[PDB]
Amino acid sequence: MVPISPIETVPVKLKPGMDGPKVKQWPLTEEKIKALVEICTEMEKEGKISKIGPENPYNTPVFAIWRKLVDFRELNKRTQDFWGIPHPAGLKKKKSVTVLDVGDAYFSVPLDEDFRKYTAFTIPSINNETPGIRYQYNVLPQGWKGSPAIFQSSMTKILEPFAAQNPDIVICQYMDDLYVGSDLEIGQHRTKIEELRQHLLRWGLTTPKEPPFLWMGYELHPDKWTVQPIVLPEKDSWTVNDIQKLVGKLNWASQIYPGIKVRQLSKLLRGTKALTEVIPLTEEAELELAENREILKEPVHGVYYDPSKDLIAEIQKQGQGQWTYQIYQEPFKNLKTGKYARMRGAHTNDVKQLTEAVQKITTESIVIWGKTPKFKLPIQKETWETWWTEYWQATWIPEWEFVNTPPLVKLWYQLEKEPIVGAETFYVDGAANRETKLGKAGYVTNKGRQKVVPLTNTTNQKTELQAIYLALQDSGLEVNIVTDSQYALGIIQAQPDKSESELVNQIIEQLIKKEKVYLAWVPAHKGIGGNEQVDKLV
Amino acid sequence: IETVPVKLKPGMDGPKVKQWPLTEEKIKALVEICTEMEKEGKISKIGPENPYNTPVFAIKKKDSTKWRKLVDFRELNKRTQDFWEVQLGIPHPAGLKKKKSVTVLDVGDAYFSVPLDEDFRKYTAFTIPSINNETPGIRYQYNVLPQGWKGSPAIFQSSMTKILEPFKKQNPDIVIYQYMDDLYVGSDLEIGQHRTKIEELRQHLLRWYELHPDKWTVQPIVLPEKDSWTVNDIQKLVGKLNWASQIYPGIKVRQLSKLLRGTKALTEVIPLTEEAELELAENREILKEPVHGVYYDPSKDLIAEIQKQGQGQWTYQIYQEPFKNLKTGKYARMRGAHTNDVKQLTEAVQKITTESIVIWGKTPKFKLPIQKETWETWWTEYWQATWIPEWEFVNTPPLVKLWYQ
Ligand SMILES: N#C/C=C/c1cc(Cl)cc(Oc2ccccc2OCCn2ccc(=O)[nH]c2=O)c1
Repeated sequence: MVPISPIETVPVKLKPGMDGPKVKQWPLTEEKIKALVEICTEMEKEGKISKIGPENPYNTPVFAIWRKLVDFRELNKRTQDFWGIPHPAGLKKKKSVTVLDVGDAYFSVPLDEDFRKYTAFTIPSINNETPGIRYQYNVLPQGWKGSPAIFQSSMTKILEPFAAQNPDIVICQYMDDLYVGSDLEIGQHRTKIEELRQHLLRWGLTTPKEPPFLWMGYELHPDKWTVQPIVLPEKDSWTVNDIQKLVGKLNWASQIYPGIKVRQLSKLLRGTKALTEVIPLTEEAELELAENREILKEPVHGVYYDPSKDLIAEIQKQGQGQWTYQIYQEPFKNLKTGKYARMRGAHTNDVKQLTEAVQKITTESIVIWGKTPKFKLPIQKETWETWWTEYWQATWIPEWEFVNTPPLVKLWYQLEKEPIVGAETFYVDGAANRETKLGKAGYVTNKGRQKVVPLTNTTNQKTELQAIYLALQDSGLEVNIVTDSQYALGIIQAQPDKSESELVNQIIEQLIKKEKVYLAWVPAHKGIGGNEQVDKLV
Repeated sequence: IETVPVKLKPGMDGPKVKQWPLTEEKIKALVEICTEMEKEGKISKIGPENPYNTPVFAIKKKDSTKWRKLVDFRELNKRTQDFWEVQLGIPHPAGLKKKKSVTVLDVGDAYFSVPLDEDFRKYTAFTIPSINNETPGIRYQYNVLPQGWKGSPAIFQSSMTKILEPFKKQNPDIVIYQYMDDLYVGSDLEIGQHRTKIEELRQHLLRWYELHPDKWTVQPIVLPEKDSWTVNDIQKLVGKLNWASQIYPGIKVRQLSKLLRGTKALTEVIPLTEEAELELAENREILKEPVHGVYYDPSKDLIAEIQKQGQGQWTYQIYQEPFKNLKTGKYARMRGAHTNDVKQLTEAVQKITTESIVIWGKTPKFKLPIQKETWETWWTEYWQATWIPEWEFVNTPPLVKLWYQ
């Protein structure tokens, strides 16, 4: 016998305040009992388990489905605590790639000896006329909380020296599998695979498909990668669970297929939670999903990563707060794709959303390729310049170039830094009665121009915006507007190009029509002239 | 040479904090550095039995192209037992902020000579991440004292005292303070003599940043001096004065508002009356005094607010309760930061934190005028400091922006 190298165990304790599990053994049938007896017998012969006595009050329940099923749930609660999938696009193309999944994984790794007392279980004898047979685990049990971590740690420990000795190959270690790859000739590669599995055999790790590989919902071909086929359910009644499943699937599909839109479907899930409900769809949603099946008509593939070439990301605005991106190296060959949906705001603009998307793509890139890509953005250098220089918040985007592929991102209006000479000065005000919801909004100017509009079903903020809107409507191409409202100024200083308040949107449109707008603020009630609280308070 | 027992606060477990994505170069630098540190017994690899984790990344200090390892100990620091020693809670050396010049040094090399409590080591666990999760991350734990932990200088206080004992008795006029990995040394001397003294001190360390607190500013609130006043001018004035009235009690804007009466064009010149000029004068006199009843409470949190003024300039305020400011300041500094807002902001946060460390002996909690995601994405690239401040994000534009300009 060639002595196998010992795998040093991992010291394991339980949670403080809790003792080992004690649970009764459920009554089984006779066939189950015999099957379990046979299994445990041969397993004991293999050295993966050992029989115990009465000295072990801890008992974990067991079943049979033959295959043995041990339920560690309670032990999983009382066991201590232990320490994302790789993305195909990040994988660097190699000439040869071998997949080795170690068989009888957990059972090949010994268990902490002092912890073995807690893994005990009982096989009920026939008609309970005899003491139930007692066993305990000498190795890592299938279904234990601490098995995967200990297994992968041991595997890493073993694998380390082979890697350093073979720098000309690259080894990935995921869970129960190893994926080796090299640019070596298939002969040398096969040889080194043999050396590797021998090296694993020294520690007693038993190892055994071929491209393409179906792995984690993907498909890996030698020169390209994709996703496993997406099942699209079709029904006249669309439930909430259907929408969750479909959102998940579409999201999964959008890492490669460009142009996927989940917005309309995600809107249907707001405040629902009812697992069965029949929800009709808007025409926008129907055309959306039709274009989704249209995108899913002829499949396309992603390529692998080459460290020497640059990493490039290009973003397009899809409208309705939706953004789409493609990450590639050479033209028309994508490493991966994706999308960005806007955060839930009150008011917003395109530049902000674009920035957010850039940040997202940057983080994802740093995860996958470990670096920030060069960006191609549908925004002019001058636009970005003006924006970031005049923005009250600090903002930055990494290295990028302008690509002209409409719709472009632009600034729709720009407020003046200083009051405009020869431009009429509109002093505006608005107010409401919080009881009757009645209010007024209007303006007075230096040319004597005045207006006051009465309003029903409104509030102070609404009237304070309304006044500004009126000032915008009734004024020429250049206007100075004075307001006492910190709210309105707070909104306009955020520079939205779109809002969920129609009033605000109307204001925005008015601003767009203007050549020059100077918005000035003054304290209310302090008796500032031109600011008239009396006109709106009658 | 002997480990002093260290535990956590009652009812608190070790920090479990997600490691954020790192760029390839930083990962490599961390790998090399940690290999070297492993060979020196400063850290040792660990197994799955250690669920605890603390974030780690890599930086570059001033005037150096060599990478440095930076652990983020914030969660561990707050979970670390409040450290009181035989020092009896040493009061801050408030003669430090009064000094002519102050030099900051990195003493972190020393912390690696002292062993750490064996039970506590499991809490220092960190992870070097791998690109695209292709291999499990490399996990270490500290043997010696880690830089960045609040317990490290606390434990090393005695050693540091025994080391700096000759220097302090030699020239008592030189103030010495210690915060984290950094050692601050004040003097009234000349910059050359200062630097020579610093060489003397560092060589005195071997055998075992230049600031200017006197040149630091406490900013008064000022009003414009004009021959002619437009409607807009007076309106802004009334705004700033009304704002300041929240702080200074005696501020009254009524006679200035009396000038604005009627509807006039923003650009129309309005002559000041006698009552108005008198009011403005009284306001000026009021603003020239300090603030009434302003004190620093060590049992309270320090808040720092930063406003972006544009053209590379930034303003800030350190306070405890609103409208009562312990300090205010302005940062125009231009070094290679012209085209980058976030780099500027980062260096500003560093400056303010440093000043705060000098004055109160502790760092403030910043309120940053930046989106969470942008900051979180880019802040580690520009960060040269060994400690880290806490921060939050203000996403609503302040109206007071131009009132500090
Ligand atoms: N089941 C299963 C397999 C899954 C699997 C998972 C990972 Cl994380 C990596 C992997 O293959 C690689 C292993 C080592 C280095 C590079 C590799 O890939 C580089 C790209 N590539 C992919 C497939 C192919 O045939 N050729 C090829 O060059 C395979």
